[PDB]
Amino acid sequence: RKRKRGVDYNAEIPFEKKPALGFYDTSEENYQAL
Amino acid sequence: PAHINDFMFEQQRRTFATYGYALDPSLDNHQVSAKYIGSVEEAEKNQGLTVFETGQKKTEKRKKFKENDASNIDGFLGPWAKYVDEKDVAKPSEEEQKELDEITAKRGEEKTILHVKEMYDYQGRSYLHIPQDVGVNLRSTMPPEKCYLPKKQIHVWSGHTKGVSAVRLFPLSGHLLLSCSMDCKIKLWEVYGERRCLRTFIGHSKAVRDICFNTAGTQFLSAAYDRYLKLWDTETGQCISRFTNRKVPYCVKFNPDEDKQNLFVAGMSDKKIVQWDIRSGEIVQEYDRHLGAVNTIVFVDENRRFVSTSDDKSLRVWEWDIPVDFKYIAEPSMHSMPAVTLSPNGKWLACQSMDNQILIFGAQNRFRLNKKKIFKGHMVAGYACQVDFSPDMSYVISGDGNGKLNIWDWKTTKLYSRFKAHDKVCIGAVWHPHETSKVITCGWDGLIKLWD
Amino acid sequence: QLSKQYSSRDLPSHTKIKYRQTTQDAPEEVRNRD
Amino acid sequence: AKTVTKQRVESHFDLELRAAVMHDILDMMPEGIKQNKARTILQHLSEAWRCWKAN
Amino acid sequence: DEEELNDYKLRKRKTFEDNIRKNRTVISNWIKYAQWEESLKEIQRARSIYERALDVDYRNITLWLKYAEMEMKNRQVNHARNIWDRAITTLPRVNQFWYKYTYMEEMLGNVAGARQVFERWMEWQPEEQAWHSYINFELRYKEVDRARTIYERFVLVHPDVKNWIKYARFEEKHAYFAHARKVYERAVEFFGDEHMDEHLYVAFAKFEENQKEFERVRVIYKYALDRISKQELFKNYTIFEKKFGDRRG
Amino acid sequence: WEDADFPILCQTCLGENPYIRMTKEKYGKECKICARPFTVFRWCPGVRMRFKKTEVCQTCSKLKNVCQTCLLDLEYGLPIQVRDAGLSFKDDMPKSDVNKEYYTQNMEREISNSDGTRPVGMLGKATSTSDMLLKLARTTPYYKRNRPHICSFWVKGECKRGEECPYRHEKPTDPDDPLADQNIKDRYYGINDPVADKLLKRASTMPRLDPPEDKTITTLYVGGLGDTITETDLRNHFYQFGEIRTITVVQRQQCAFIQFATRQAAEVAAEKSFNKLIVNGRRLNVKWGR
Amino acid sequence: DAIARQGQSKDKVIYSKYTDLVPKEVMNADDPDLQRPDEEAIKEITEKT
Amino acid sequence: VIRMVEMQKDPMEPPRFKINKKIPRGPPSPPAPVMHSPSRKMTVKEQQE
RNA sequence: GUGCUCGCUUCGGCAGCACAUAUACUAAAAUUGGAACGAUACAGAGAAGAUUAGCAUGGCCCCUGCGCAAGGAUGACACGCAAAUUCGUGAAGCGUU
Ligand SMILES: [Mg+2]
Ligand SMILES: [Mg+2]
Ligand SMILES: [Mg+2]
Ligand SMILES: [Mg+2]
Repeated sequence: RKRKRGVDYNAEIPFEKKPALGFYDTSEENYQAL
Repeated sequence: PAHINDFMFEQQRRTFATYGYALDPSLDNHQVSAKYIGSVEEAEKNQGLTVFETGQKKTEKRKKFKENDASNIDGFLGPWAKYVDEKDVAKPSEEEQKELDEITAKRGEEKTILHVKEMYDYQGRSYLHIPQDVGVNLRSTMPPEKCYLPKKQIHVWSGHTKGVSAVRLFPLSGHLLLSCSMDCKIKLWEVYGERRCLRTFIGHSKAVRDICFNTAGTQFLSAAYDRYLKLWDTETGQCISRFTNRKVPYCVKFNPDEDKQNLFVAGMSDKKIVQWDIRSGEIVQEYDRHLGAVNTIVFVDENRRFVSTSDDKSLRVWEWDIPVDFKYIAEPSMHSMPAVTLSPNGKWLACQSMDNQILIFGAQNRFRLNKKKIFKGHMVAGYACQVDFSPDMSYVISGDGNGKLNIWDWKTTKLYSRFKAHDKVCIGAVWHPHETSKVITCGWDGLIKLWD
Repeated sequence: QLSKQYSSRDLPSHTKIKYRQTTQDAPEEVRNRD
Repeated sequence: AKTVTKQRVESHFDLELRAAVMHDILDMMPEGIKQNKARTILQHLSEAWRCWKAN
Repeated sequence: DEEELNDYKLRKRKTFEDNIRKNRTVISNWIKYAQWEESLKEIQRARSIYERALDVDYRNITLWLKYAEMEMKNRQVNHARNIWDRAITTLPRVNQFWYKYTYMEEMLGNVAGARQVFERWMEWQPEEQAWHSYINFELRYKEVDRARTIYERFVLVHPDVKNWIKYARFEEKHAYFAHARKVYERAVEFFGDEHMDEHLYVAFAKFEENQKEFERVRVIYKYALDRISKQELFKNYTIFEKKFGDRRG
Repeated sequence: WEDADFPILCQTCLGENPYIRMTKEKYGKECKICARPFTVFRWCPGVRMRFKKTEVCQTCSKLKNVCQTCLLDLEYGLPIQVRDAGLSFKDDMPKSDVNKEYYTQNMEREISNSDGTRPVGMLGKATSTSDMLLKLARTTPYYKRNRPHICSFWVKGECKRGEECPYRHEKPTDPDDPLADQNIKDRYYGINDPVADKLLKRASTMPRLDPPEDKTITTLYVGGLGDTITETDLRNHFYQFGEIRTITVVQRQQCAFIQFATRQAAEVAAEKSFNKLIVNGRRLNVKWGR
Repeated sequence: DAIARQGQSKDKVIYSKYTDLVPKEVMNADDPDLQRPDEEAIKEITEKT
Repeated sequence: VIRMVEMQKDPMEPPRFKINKKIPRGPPSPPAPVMHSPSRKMTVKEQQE
């Protein structure tokens, strides 16, 4: 190993912005898989 | 950003330091009183005197010297004058010194934990006493009536902290099984009954590479990674002798001859096989016509001959303590052989060749490679899969690093079973000679299985 | 995170501002003029 | 932030000429709503220059 | 699916990252990265992706669109509504935003919400076709009180005679003829003298022809002609044809 | 780099004497979290007790709300893995080099818009400090922290400086203990802290009230009442916590029994009350009756 | 206006109302609306700046 | 009540830390609202012009 | 510890006064982790047929240089090219018959 941006992809959402929330019920919302 | 003066803070700090109690400093808008905080009753009984303000103390002033003549050539301790009640050399206890040398080894200290509450059984007898509560004689000579393939797990030994590198069957009984783990532990499990770990041996500075049980079964010669091996007993568990040529041994085999059972042959990576007597302790003979890493050497023809393998593809049959490799084999196509096991008939050396398959040779006849006995289907390149033979010469057991326990019908050259043995490299797949279904597996997985 | 590198051109130079004097054209006379 | 010295004088003149073009019309007198083909008006501009030079 | 697949993912991800690293302008790479993600079904990834792309260019209708399309196809319906309102907050004068917001709200059933978002929308006095779809929405329901409230607001933000006309159109069809009369009165007295002209009046005469009141049809006809700017010439021939009509029928 | 007013650490790390002495160096060293230069304030912990120093960026601190020297939370004081889970907290802090640097940069930008009073983000919307955290919280200042290391000389014998061995000349811990090698970065990231797993085992084995089998056992026996209690006081213990159906205050055995009107209300009152429902000082035992 | 000013201080002016789009009318060159700060405030802000 | 003292900086001490670290630029601001006039789509004729 | 008490008061001490006032990345360590442009080997050089000069643009690439100068194969990498767009697919929505 020496891979300085290689694992930014399989590991984490590389540079993350959380979708801003507005006026609605977002917590209990969630999604099914593949 | 309060503003205070300092000389009084320094007097307060001197007090709070050397008398242990302090004038409480809280400047609360709730008007508290001047109170001694810290060692309250100390300040109370001492009348509050600060470390700076003069007050009477009959405390014994520590015993000091006084040589104040600067005319002395070797004299003036002067302002630096030692306190006379002080020691000369601050040496910490011999106990912690010996323990510190041992720990500097630990990062090898011969260290043994018997997990059995009573080390000897209900007769005062060490578990080196072969059972009579066995349902079949674990001291018999004959092959099993019919050994077959396994279909269910029996017992799993947990108690090794990493990948295991060997499991040694106690000779002729299979009542004890030493399990060597990368965590440097050689832990003997009672192979029957409770299946629980019996003994825990340690003493290496690195991985536990191999152990070989003595033809008396009371001894075992254990080679490791840090250039030294231990000739250890079982019940005391410690090494009676130390083997060391300062070389990297890979495997070791104990000669079964009762008048030569002190003769241990330990392969070294430097072209070498050492023939050394435990009793004397030095190398008695050399076998230095290998090319490099000698992976393993085994007994043949009443154990007076030694078979050897190399990663240099040099395979050898040369007599015990006769240092001339008088039977040499290195084909163009034959690849590295990690492991070689003699069929319990003594007719064949079945060596797992690292070409992902196992090759059988006639060990009694002219170094003949039987291509009608070529076991297919493993992946052994890079792994030393320990493959074995059941007692009836009908069944062979084989490991793969892919989690595959293969149970083959060694006659039909084909496997009848292929199942999950381990998760990590399935190293030792040993068929029990006195049990019909028993396939005991060690591996890099740290769990030690019996299947039946 | 202020570096210690430096430059020949950033040496101090021209450290006084010439202010526009009385006779040249000070903002005062500009306040007046027709 | 390197200066413009003597070897980047022509290169720099063209950086800035073709920047100015791209500001100038192909994004401030469009109404070619789609995607204003600025990459192709710049190709005209370079062929207009070659044709001026060759008469 | 342990590592052959996973490393195929690693590759395609690193590619898309390098393409958007090079440009990070024109968006096709942003989209294709994100839709590849959605097809692999990691909507948290795809979500952050659309937020970053929206950062670099928050004036992209297609970006907003396909962002919310992901949210709707995956029915994080709350998330989707947040998306839509943020959109219509930052790019109000885009219409398809408002549209898709409503349509999704409708098949959601929260028609109270749809009404209020249309109130929002009309605060901008958007557009004729916008009003008209508002009204078709309201008359997917009974709500004729609503419909005439909206024709009220629409014709009175937009001084059009034919807007007047469509108001009375709906009055005639949904059978409120007295209201049609009031609206013809209101219309002609607002438009009135100067720039009021033929066609509102021909519609009035025709509705009263439906009423078969011939003498007042005559009086409204000639009285409007005479009171307001009269005629021009081709329209006067049209007045002659309509005159034969009104006299005969 | 950052600029500070003073450190952030617990009382244990903070000290005992009323007048504390700490020296400041601006841009002294690198926060192993923010990775960049920080200020370093160095505090004299105790008499012959190891001088400590500030060991994380103040923003790297306000991030998770822990001790910039003691490393444990500032409200409770348990491993950050623990405290987070005791709030059921789930932080998305990025890990890789470029990802972490970008995260730290925008983090400092977002924290610049703060007023310096309390940690940022979910650190407030998780402020329901559960009695689990309250109970795992240490009580007194475990001031063994400011004792020095194992004077490797004094472990082999060598520490010939007299009593001035720079380190506690005791028996060195067998590093076979999981409580030995916890990489500071991992302890900060909440990454496999064996001491935290020990706190998990402890707060899992620590006594809590047990659930019964059948739903129709809505009678709850509270053992150890005493004769300073009232039926209305047992009520006011378990009354607005739901509805109670009845209560038997057994004075011939010093206990109680609340028959409830809501099962989950009974659960709330009793499970929260296990051995700690201390009204007028008597250790009652909340269970479901026979 | 909250969704607009989302995560922003009460300093930000965020025009999103139509009543900002609508053309105001002014006809007085002598209104308060059309008058700059007087030079006292100006010299104060000069000194602070 | 606490005494802060400023620890000496050694004069002959080189810089201590690798300053030149590159990362992308942080996310901008809360986007403004586009307060535009009603925009007109062009005829296909115009478009071909 | 240094002096002086008209201190006991002998030239022993005891005492009082004064004076003198807070060091220090505590460690000789023990750790723990990455590079050496070095070998090893693979590799293996812009545009148009060949042979070649360059100067730039972009950026989570740097190196040598005091350098905002200059050089490092034009220093390297930039490579699908999307793109709409030409005909049709469909869905949504408004209006006429
Ligand atoms: Mg060429
Ligand atoms: Mg150059
Ligand atoms: Mg050159
Ligand atoms: Mg270049």
